[PDB]
Amino acid sequence: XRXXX
Amino acid sequence: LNLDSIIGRLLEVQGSRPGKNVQLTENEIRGLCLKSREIFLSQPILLELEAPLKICGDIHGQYYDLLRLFEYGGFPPESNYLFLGDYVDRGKQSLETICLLLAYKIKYPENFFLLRGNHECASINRIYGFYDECKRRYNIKLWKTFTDCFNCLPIAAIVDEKIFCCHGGLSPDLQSMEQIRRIMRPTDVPDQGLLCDLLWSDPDKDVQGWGENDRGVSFTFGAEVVAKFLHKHDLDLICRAHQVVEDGYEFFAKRQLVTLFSAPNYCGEFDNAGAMMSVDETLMCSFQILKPA
Ligand SMILES: [Cl-]
Ligand SMILES: [Cl-]
Ligand SMILES: [Cl-]
Ligand SMILES: [Mn+2]
Ligand SMILES: [Mn+2]
Repeated sequence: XRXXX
Repeated sequence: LNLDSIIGRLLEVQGSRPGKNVQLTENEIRGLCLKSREIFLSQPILLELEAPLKICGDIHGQYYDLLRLFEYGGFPPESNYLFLGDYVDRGKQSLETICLLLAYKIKYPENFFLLRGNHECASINRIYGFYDECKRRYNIKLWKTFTDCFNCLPIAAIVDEKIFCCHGGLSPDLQSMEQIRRIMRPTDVPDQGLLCDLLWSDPDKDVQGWGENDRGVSFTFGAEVVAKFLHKHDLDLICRAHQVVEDGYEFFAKRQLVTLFSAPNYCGEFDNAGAMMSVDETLMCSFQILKPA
C-alpha cells in the first residue's frame, strides 16, 4: 500500500 | 564533525544480529545533514560519473542489508558507489541507513553518490515511516533537517555518456538533458511534471507509449519509449529502481532498461532478492545478489 505494501 | 567516529559506531554492529540500533547524537546527525547538503548543492543536479562503479537500488531502512551490500561490494572507497534513492521508510533502521550514506558522501564526495528517490520527500515520509522513526528516536526538528537535506539531492546521473540513471523513470516532459540541469535546489518533489516523473514513473510491458500509473501519480511507459529515448540521446542503458523485482534486478525493453532493488524480503512481505549492479571499466554489467532468506 501502490505508493509500493 | 567526527566522521570516522560516526562511521566507526555505525559499523560496530556489523556481524550482529539484525535489530541493534546505532544511536548517534542529534548534533552529529544535524552535522551530517548540513555538511552533506552543502556538497549536494556544490555538485551538479545531473551527475556525470565514470565507471567502474557499483549501483544500488532501494534500501528502505534495511540497514543490515546495506551492510551486507558493502561487505559484498567493498566498503567505500574500495569501490565507487551510486545509490538510486529510497533510503528511508518501510524498514526498521532508516536512521542508521541514511546516516551512514551521508557520512560516506562527506568522507568521499567525488567517489560516492546518492540520488533522490520518491521517499526522500516529506509528504511521503510523513506516511511511510521515517517521520515516525525520527519522532520516536529523536524529534521532528531533526526530521525537518533531513527533509532540508533531501531537498538538495541530485536527481539523475549519466555514467560515461551511456548509462542514464534515475530513481523512477522517464517523463513525457523530458526532451533535453538541460531540462534536468536547470532544476533549482532546494526543491520539493512536485505532484506532477519532470521531477515528479523522474522519481515516480514505471516501465510497463502492456503499455505502448505513455499510460496511467496505478500509484495515482506520474505515468507508465512502454518499451518503444525506452528505445526512442536511448536513440535520441545516444545512450546504451537506462538504470532505475523504485519497483520490487523478484531477482533484485530485472531487464526491460530488450535489455535497454534495468530495474535494481536492493532490499531483500522487502517489508517482510515479499520473497525478493536484493541486487547491486557492478559496472566495469568498459560498462559491462554484472550483479551481486542478496538472496532471500
Ligand atoms: Cl528492516
Ligand atoms: Cl517508529
Ligand atoms: Cl507527472
Ligand atoms: Mn521509489
Ligand atoms: Mn521504493
